[PDB]
Amino acid sequence: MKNRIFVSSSKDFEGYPSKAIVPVQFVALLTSIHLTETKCLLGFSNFERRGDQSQEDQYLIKLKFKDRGSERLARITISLLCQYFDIELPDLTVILRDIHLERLCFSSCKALYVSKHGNYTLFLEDIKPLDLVSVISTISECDLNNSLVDIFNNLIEMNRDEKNRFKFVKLIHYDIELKKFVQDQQKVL
Amino acid sequence: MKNRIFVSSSKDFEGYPSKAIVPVQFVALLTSIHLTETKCLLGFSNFERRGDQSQEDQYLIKLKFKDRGSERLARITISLLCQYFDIELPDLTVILRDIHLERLCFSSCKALYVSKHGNYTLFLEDIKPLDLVSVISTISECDLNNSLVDIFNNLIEMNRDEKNRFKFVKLIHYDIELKKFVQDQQKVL
Repeated sequence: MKNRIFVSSSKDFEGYPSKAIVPVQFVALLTSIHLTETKCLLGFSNFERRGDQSQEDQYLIKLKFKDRGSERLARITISLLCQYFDIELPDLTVILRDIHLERLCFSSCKALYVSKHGNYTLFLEDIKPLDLVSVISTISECDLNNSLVDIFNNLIEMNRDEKNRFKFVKLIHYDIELKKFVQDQQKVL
Repeated sequence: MKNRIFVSSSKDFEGYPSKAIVPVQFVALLTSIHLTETKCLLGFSNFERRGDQSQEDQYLIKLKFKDRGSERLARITISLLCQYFDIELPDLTVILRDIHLERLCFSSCKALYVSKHGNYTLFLEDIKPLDLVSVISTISECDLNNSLVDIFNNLIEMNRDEKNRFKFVKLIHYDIELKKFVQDQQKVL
């Protein structure tokens, strides 16, 4: 249950137990939301540049529900999670993809890694949204801080690369401090 | 299910069906949070000044859960709901009372009124937190807007009244625009 392990990369998992319950915690950008009748998937990524050719949703957190009761709470959580970050939700399924193309949505997640027969799934225990300004400040253990530096380094990797769809200059936010922080210590080193 | 009724006052309910399901919606300040093993109660109020002698939690919304599964979502919702408003939550029960004494937490709620044998309970369908600055702007149908005017009028009622514990000058927020908006059109009329 509760003596938690930091995860710097979803690749760590392929080296994990194979039959256990490991309380985990990672830092990533919320990149996708899917609420269906059956389930609700939250996709996160730090954009490690695997090869690529795919980084978008490298952590997929499962919000399992069974009834009218629990789906309410699922929707309320999604609603509150989008509101925090400024994401337009419907009124009263949700398909949201490549959220990072419009909005840098840094999140700090506590989840439960459960494995059975080599296979594993992550169950959400907590998501702590981080404000971009609070993130930028935080770059001016340091596991969280190192992951954020990593993630922003990877976001400069993707932006100057004229092939990938993500552009800083194409974000919605959009704080004048962003252009500064990007041009600053990061995309000069 | 879904053709919703605005509620200006929790007193409206005593005049409701007695055996029905009425989709409702009200605007109030979040004033209390209680997450237990069994349940989770969200207390809201507009502070109508009944007599008084009690306004604190005149709307009590029920977040019913049954299992390990649904309690997670309950906690995540509470966590996300407190984060939005800037409320210090533990790490990983929650008792929070008279939240309005520290923080004006305007919320717009959609709930389900269900009655059986004269008795009724409210089930949360959605909570939309409102930013104080967005609330203050909104006072510079208008059901929502009228409720907010009402609620602020009642907050001036409570503050200048040197008996009640709520004081504007004792809030945490705390934006310099608040002192202005209070001293302005409201506490001059």
